[PDB]
Amino acid sequence: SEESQAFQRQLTALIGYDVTDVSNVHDDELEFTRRGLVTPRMAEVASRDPKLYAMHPWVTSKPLPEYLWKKIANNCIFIVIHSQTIKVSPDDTPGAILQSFFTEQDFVLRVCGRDEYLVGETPIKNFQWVRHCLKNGEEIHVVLDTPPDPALDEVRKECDRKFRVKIRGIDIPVLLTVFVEANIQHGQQVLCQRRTSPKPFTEEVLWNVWLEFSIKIKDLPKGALLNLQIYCLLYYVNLLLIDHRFLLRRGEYVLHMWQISFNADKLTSATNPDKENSMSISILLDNYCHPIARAEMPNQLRKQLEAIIATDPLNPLTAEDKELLWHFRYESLKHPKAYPKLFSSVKWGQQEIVAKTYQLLARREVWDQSALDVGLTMQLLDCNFSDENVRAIAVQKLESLEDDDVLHYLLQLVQAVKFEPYHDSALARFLLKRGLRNKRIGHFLFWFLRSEIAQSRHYQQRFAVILEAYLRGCGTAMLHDFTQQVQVIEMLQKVTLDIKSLVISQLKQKLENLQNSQLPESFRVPYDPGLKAGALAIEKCKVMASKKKPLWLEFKCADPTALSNETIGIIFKHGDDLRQDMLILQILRIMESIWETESLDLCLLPYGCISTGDKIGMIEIVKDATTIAKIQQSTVGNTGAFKDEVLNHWLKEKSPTEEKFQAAVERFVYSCAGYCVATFVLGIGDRHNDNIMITETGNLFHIDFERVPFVLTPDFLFVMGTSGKKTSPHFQKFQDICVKAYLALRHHTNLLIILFSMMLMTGMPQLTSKEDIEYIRDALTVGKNEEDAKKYFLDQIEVCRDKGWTVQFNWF
Ligand SMILES: O=C1NC(=O)/C(=C/c2ccc3c(c2)OC(F)(F)O3)S1
Repeated sequence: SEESQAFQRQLTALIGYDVTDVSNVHDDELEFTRRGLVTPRMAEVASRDPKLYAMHPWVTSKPLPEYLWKKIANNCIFIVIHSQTIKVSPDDTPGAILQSFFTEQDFVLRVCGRDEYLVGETPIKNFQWVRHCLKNGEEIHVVLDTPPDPALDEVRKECDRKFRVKIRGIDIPVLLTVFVEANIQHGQQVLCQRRTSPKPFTEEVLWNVWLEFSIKIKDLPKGALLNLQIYCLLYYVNLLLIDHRFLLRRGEYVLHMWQISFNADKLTSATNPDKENSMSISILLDNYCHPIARAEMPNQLRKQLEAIIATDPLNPLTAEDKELLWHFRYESLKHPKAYPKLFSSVKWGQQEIVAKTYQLLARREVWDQSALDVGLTMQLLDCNFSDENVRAIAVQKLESLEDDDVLHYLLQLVQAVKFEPYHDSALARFLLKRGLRNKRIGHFLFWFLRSEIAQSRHYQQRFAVILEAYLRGCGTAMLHDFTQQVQVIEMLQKVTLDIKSLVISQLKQKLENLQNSQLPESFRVPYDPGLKAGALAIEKCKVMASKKKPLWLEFKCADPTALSNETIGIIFKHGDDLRQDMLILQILRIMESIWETESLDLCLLPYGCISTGDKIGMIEIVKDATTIAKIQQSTVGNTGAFKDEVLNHWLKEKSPTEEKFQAAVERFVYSCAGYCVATFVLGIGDRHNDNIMITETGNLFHIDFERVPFVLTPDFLFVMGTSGKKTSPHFQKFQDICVKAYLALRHHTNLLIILFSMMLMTGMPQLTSKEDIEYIRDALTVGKNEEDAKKYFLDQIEVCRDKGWTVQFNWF
């Protein structure tokens, strides 16, 4: 169409990148992938009931946790249907709740303020909103609303020769000894390895040398990088030996490399988009090779095996371990927790060994019959595995996750796509399907993919191709929403940057001029999709106090049925890599969920945090909170240290009645406990102060994501009810929690270890493929007993009490 490229313009703008360019590719994997993604899309758009879709019910299946049952150990729940109030049972479908208020079905129980319909054949107690209400001890509130017109959700239609490589040379516009080290990799595991003679290092360098590897053209497994690096390690680049059609790479190539400043960036098929000042490498791949496509173990070794298949995912495998693990393939193949180690003990450098492997996978029943382990399913999707079949079973076990869990793991999964050898993968296609199936999962997919496309040259093209596929299947409604969301931010970030260049005088001046006619009618809060936003309470927008000059904006709720005058806060900031916070906040919701399995609870406060571009993004404003210092600053501050009894007064003072003060201290121990266990494990316990806040309601929470395990300042202890070497009745509950929460995590050592490791490889700069990760093994005290550890954390608890303020004063 001569108007079709206008839609594409719509996409391009939503995406933030152009999946139509081609000045930075050397094949058609991206295109072929766009072409290939159409089937997965249709297969989903089509297989999706327009009814429940357009309404996106949000339910769970996990058993209702104790703490929330206790708050209703009387089997009774009232649902105020807009003001005739009803009382339902923890087992009544939205219909039963419709039976009452009514005694034609063109009505649906929507929620006041948000976009959260309590529709669908689901048990009342199985609605996230309902449980949220139970959590916040609030009261449910619906509204006789007419079910949404899905029409708006219509998707606009449409040889045995040894491998050799020729290294011509490297060119750079503007820059000693330097060599090129080609490496035939697979699973981030080097195989062969050939180099070059250390010639001079200048703007141009010709070697014209063929590099004859040992691996035979056959031995080459699909998904084996041709890693080219330059040493004097300054620049690197990769090439997929076998391309997306199983064919083998053959030809002349001129690759533009990435410069170094371990991590997931070093894995990419993408070349540098900046051919203006980036290093170049010339290589030649000329050829005419063409593509392709019992008994009983003893009794002492089996023990050796079970021992191995029982250690953490970190524990390295000795050459001995491996040879053993593979010789007993069919036994190791019985224990699922053995897959990772087992498939990491395969020699992909041998068509024959690999051959067996594949024929070994067809014999997997115990696996596809065993209980789904996310921590184990995740280990199979990391950097250590580059084989389609290996990774596919893992993706097959994920296909079982209900939405609630596909959201609890979305970010980490979307980040895992950086470990996929090719753009079209079961994982991407999996993300794609669940995106289109549920609008909630789709909304976050959108922003998770966008954050990367906006700052990852390394992974933007591939991500830009997975989003496009999504933006063309979600419906016309959403596409409008995303357009409105993207506008607001692109604008608001401009304001943010300006006000940083230097205030409150030109602040509202610029703000006010913004609402004028730019700021849309009502936009969706990117971190909480079920909340619209209108004009800004300009008279409330400011600029926080700090070297960083974040923007404290507050909007009004564009909703009438909303039973409150409450505002929608939003903190925009430039200067921090909010992509490390998102990941850390994600891990937090995971522990905030693990604990639930054991009905435990720590009242964590993971606020919304959505990256948006380079060193910038949005943050959620947590109502009625204050930074730990601002409290100990009104009284002291400046050059003065702190006050022991300041914080405790801040609670009783900042809380009416006595029925509110103790609560404010009750929910203060759990929260204190929660962030101590959490940060301790996450290895980020040594935090200053302005980086730690608490609510007038008692909930404390960290922010901005000679030593100590964590911050439990005497104040916290004070509030608990202890001056020092003692033990208040609450300090006990504190411990009665911590250990019960800390040991509840050890129950997932493997999971926390696989996420931690993945977080570092795709969230931080360069990553210590060794240490930095082993830190979590230590913290969780892997291997020891349900006691040595319990004491371990306690000794930690001590050091924090033993040091009073040793660092709080230092932090300079
Ligand atoms: O400059 C900053 N960099 C960050 O990462 C910040 C985090 C933060 C998150 C939630 C909050 C908050 C602050 O104060 C609040 F009460 F608004 O609730 S502030």
